[PDB]
Amino acid sequence: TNHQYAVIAYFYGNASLQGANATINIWEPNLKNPNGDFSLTQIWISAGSGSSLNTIEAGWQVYPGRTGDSQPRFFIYWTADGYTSTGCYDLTCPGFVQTNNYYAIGMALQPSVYGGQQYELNESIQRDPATGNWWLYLWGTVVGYWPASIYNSITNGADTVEWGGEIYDSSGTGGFHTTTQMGSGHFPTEGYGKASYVRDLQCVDTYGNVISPTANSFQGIAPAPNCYNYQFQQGSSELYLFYGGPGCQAIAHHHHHH
Ligand SMILES: *[C@@H]1O[C@H](CO)[C@@H](O[C@@H]2O[C@H](CO)[C@@H](O[C@@H]3O[C@H](CO[C@H]4O[C@H](CO)[C@@H](O)[C@H](O[C@H]5O[C@H](CO)[C@@H](O)[C@H](O)[C@@H]5O)[C@@H]4O)[C@@H](O)[C@H](O[C@H]4O[C@H](CO)[C@@H](O)[C@H](O)[C@@H]4O)[C@@H]3O)[C@H](O)[C@H]2NC(C)=O)[C@H](O)[C@H]1NC(C)=O
Ligand SMILES: *[C@@H]1O[C@H](CO)[C@@H](O)[C@H](O)[C@H]1NC(C)=O
Repeated sequence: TNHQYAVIAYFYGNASLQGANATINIWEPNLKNPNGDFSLTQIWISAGSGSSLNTIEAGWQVYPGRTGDSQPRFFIYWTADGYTSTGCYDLTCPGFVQTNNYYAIGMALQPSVYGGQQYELNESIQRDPATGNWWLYLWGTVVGYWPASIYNSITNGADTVEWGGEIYDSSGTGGFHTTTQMGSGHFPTEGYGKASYVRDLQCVDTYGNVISPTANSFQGIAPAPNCYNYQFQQGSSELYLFYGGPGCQAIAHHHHHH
């Protein structure tokens, strides 16, 4: 509730996926109500549904009320009961174990420039079959793992992987009437350098083989298309998911009855 999305989903059918990748374009989207709003782009690696839902989450987030500033920051999240009483951001609760401190969890990232310099958050996650732990690698460098000890439905692998943007509307319009930007703050039709994207839309099967689904095998979700949208774009070497938008204007208030 009060969350809005522009994401794609890969439903595998059974909880057997042994990992996934996400190369996420980094931006510093503006927030209409920064004291409560957030804007992020991430991967969701999951198994189950309802209270049995288990997540492995990683990406960037502009959340001033949590991080202290408007910079996009590397964040992680997990849940083992579909967000009722388990899971937390970064290392705020026992769950994720950091083994390599080369990268800081929560590190401020360099935002991309509109029509200019493009930056990328390359994150790779893979389950270790000998333990059930899910390891995180940022730009090839190991960070740590989500232990199998905190999970139930995802202990043997994931059934669903999702990528894309999400905003959190603290104004209570449901994400339907807030100029809190998603991605770059521009609609995906703008393309490279102007609209944000997610590439390396890959996941791993039980045999360690990378699955790179085509646009045909992904389910697009964007319940507020006037505010935030998604768009596949075939690049020279791989499929791109463009996503985001400027948000929507407030509901017209032209009454002036005395
Ligand atoms: C896109 O996503 C793919 C995901 O697969 C990325 O490529 C892979 O990245 C990971 C992480 O960097 C690499 O993992 C490492 O693999 C090595 C080698 O593993 C092989 O050899 C082992 C023996 O030396 C063997 O045990 C392994 O076999 C097991 O797993 C296979 C699954 O393929 C299964 O079939 C077998 O039955 C076995 O159970 C395997 O053949 C491994 O040694 C590394 O281990 C270190 O890290 C782990 C934690 O992650 C830790 O537990 C270990 O103790 C150790 O410290 C590690 O797992 C993988 O090799 C890459 N694959 C390829 C083909 O390159 C890719 O990088 C992503 N791209 C982007 C852009 O993000
Ligand atoms: C799980 O999914 C894989 C891939 O579709 C399939 O081959 C396998 O038979 C499924 N069933 C079981 C019991 O794992």
